Amino acid sequence: VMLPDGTSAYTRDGSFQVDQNGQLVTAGGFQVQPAITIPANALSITIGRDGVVSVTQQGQAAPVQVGQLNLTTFMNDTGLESIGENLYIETQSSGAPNESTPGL
Amino acid sequence: MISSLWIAKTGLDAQQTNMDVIANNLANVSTNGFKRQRAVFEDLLYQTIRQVLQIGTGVRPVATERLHSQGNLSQTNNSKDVAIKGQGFFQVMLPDGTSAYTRDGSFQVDQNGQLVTAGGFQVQPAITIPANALSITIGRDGVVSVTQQGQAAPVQVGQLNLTTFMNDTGLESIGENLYIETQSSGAPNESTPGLNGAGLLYQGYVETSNVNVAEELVNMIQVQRAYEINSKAVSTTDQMLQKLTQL
Amino acid sequence: MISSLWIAKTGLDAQQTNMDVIANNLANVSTNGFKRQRAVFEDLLYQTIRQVLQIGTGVRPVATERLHSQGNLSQTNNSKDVAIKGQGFFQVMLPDGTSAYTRDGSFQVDQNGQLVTAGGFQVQPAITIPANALSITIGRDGVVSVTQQGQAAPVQVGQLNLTTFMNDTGLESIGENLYIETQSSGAPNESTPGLNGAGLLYQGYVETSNVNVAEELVNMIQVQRAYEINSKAVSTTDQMLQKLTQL
Amino acid sequence: MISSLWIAKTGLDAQQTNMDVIANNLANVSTNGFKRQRAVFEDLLYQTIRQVLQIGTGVRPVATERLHSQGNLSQTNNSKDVAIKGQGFFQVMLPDGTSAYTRDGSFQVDQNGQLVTAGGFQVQPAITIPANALSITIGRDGVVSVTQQGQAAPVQVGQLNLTTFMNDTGLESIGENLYIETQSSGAPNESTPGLNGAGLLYQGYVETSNVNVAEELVNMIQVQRAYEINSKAVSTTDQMLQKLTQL
Repeated sequence: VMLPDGTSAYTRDGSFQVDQNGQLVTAGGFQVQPAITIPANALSITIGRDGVVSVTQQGQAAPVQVGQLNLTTFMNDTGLESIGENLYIETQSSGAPNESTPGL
Repeated sequence: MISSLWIAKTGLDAQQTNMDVIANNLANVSTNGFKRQRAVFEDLLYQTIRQVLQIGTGVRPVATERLHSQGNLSQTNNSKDVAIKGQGFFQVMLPDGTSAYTRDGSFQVDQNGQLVTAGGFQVQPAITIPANALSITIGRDGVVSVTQQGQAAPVQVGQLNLTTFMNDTGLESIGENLYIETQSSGAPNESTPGLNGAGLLYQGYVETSNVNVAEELVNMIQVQRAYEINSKAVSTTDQMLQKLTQL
Repeated sequence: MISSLWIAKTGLDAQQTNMDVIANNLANVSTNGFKRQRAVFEDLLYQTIRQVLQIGTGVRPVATERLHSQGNLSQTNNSKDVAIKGQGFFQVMLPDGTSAYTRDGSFQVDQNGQLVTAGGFQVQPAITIPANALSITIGRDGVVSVTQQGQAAPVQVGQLNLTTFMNDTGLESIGENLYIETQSSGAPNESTPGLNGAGLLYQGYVETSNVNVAEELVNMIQVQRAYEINSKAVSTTDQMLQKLTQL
Repeated sequence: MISSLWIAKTGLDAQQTNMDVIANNLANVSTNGFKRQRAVFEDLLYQTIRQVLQIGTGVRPVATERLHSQGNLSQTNNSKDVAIKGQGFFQVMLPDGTSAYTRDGSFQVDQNGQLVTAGGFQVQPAITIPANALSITIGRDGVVSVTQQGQAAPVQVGQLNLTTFMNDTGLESIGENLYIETQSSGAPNESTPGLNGAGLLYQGYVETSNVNVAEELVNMIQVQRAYEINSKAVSTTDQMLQKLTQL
């Protein structure tokens, strides 16, 4: 997820929101990486298991993939440090990041 | 919790309304020209979370739906009794000036010699009833061809047409087997009796209710049983409630 | 600790959701053409530490899974009642212009003489209903071969086909026993009734719910019992908690 | 601390007031022309600290809200019993000179031959009751067209109109199913019965309460259960209190 200063962030979170301007954020306004615009006519939110934000909009009877998300892996998560409200960023001992496809 | 609460609530009121519907649908035998109603249980919107992970809501009765069928009829043999073979509805004036519609076989005279029905409800169109009119030989299509004293002729003292509509479910019983034109009732058309869906005049007879009882007695029994099964569901819900408020 | 906490939590919500599922699955009797749902308890990923030293997680209900079976049916004997022997779904227009699908036996006329259902929901394809159409002799495959007044012929005033799909689990009840095509619903095909999985028109009748109650009453009893056993597990957990916070 | 104290307090008094509301709403069966009340739980102002970091307050019942629906009615067959089909309220004089409103089917005569109700509460407008008035043939719109001894005519010995208002929730029961005009009651209008929302006179009958019991019995059970759950919340609060005053 993107910190509002432009830097990235890492977590294990289950609470995400929308801003005023219809983007996908989390934790009360912390944007995701990659960013996803949230419409208003998107009635159901059918999320795929690997980032497929396949929502169904009003008048659109289809799981419209309005976003794709990958999962970042590292090499030594002991180097990752909690940087405020269960967030993490890449440090020296954290390992190398790799936003691979979820499930592998 | 609240889920089982509202689910038991809507099953309770659905079965209660079904019980009241069949209860009012069994007591209306010998109601003249009557068409009986019945509720239809139907769901509500379901709530899908993921492509299929749904929630599901609704057992609701939508409305009581009429059954426009000619019921039983009796051979009464009176000139003030007229049934209608088939369809076609009567047209009578309410005393406030408005019209009315029915399937009636009981019409009277007032003090002032007009043709009324149901104890003073005038017909449409109005007919004046004399006293020397000995026999009442009614034509099949409204020809009130009575024979007066000293007048050996079927003197047509009135002509009547039958009003037809487009959706009689929209017609509503407005008090003592009367009907008036509503929005969903259809467009009125007082066509000649015998055509455009209108029947003919059967002088001597009445129409009555289309109430089948033993089928709806089975419906009464099964709605009582489902009411008790909803009560069993409430009992299990409250047993979990009391065992968990023990916890 | 947190282990027993979340385990008691997921057993609690699994049994609660099961109770709500069977509770909503008992109140939906006399819902027309209805196919009932049921949840399936399933685990999650286990967590092996060494080749076999595992952890084990999950008791989760996945989703409520429909049972597409023809339930009970009643002999109603009305021309506005049509059941379907076997399979094949209706196709009716929602008033916003979209389509709808059902297994319905209750259709009406509007004010303006079109064929609608459920209190003003037009059919697909649309059919205009006259007033002089005396008898309604419906063919088995959509042939609305009514006979009008002065027209001694089964005048086909409408033709109807039946829509078939590929996975009716994807179809979702969208309000008062209606369905629309979804992603997992399959591809629609309004084939001729009587072929390609489509049934025929049984004029006079309705379909209803496939709700078996006494089996699901045993399911209600055992889900109440397992809810109480999960409550016993919570009681033992909190007894250890209070005896250890005494320690 | 004080947070859980007041929260448990307002949940306690909300559930207590709900219990008293449904308790008084179950004992009022056979109250004539009665419209039943119910409370509505509603929050208070929330307290946001930062754009969203709120506090949140309120579970309050606002007020008991009436349900102006025609309940059950009984066929009593007495000339001193008059029901009203539909709406429209009576107008009777309180003995201090003020007016009153009701839906009553029980009226009497005093010692001095006036028309009163409920054991001496005069009507509006007042009607003198003779002794030679043998039959009481009441018109549907206030026409007290009785027939006196030696007078073979429906002598109209009184005319009555029906008072309508604008918001009957503002009307308050002022003692033994009476009502008077309040601020929120609306503007009175004693229009002719049968028009402007007024019904007609059904001589022989009474109106009664719109009390549905089994639904409100489920409401009694669930309010008792939520009262016990609020008691469980108080128990956990005081357990933390005693374990921390141990600390």
